[PDB]
Amino acid sequence: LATPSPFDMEKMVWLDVNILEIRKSVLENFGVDWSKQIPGPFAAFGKDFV
Amino acid sequence: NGFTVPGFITRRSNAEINVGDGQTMVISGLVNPKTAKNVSKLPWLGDIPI
Repeated sequence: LATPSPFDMEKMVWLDVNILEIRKSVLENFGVDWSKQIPGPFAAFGKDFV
Repeated sequence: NGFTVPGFITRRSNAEINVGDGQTMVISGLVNPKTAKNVSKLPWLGDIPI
């Protein structure tokens, strides 16, 4: 004839979370940048024999 | 097109708990510091004090 409880009291749990992040960066751009492709010499010949 | 669609700022908590009669329970908490520094400088003149 015994009856159950409506529910069972459960243990309660506390959760503590920590998330730490650090970022560092350095950027440098220095000097002199020249041209690496330049026109070269030219030659041409032309004649009319007749 | 002209149908503006909004975005939201939300704070939401969905918890399952059990407590006694009349007790106060915290179900969520947060502390959240954030910081960011960016510096541009000239090579040697930037480090002169003041």
